[PDB]
Amino acid sequence: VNPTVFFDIAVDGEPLGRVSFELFADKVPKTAENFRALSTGEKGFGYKGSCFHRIIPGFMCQGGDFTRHNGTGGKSIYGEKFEDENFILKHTGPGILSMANAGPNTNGSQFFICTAKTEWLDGKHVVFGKVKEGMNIVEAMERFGSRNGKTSKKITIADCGQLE
Amino acid sequence: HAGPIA
Repeated sequence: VNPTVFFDIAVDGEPLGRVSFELFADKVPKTAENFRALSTGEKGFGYKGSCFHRIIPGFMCQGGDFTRHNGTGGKSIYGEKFEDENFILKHTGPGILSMANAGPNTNGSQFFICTAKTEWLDGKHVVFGKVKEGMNIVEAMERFGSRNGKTSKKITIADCGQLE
Repeated sequence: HAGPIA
């Protein structure tokens, strides 16, 4: 019942490795479905080609901004911005996929992949998935970041779609 | 601007 989408990551054009995600349909069906439709482009837009504009080593890797590509864009499929489905799932550790919002009730397309346990974000950010395979490929995108978010090389989602 | 902190 849990949709499975993936990102083929690239560093400076070069494909780095694949990173698949479970879209927790049962716990977060509104939020995970968004990522699912955004991953396919069957909505007309989505994450394909987008980059990870903000990567902070030991914290997380943030992407999803396919409109302005920096933190100020992105638009969900329920329009432009949907309310946080719930906060049932906590940021329990590396691999956790959660929504990157701009103040409560503002989920769009931005998301972040955790590279450590971020319990402080519990209740503030909607957890909706987790790295299945390639969590080492996300630890690969880790090094090309810094304290402030800014990445060295250009981390991009080469392709994307659903596998199961 | 979007993006979690800490």
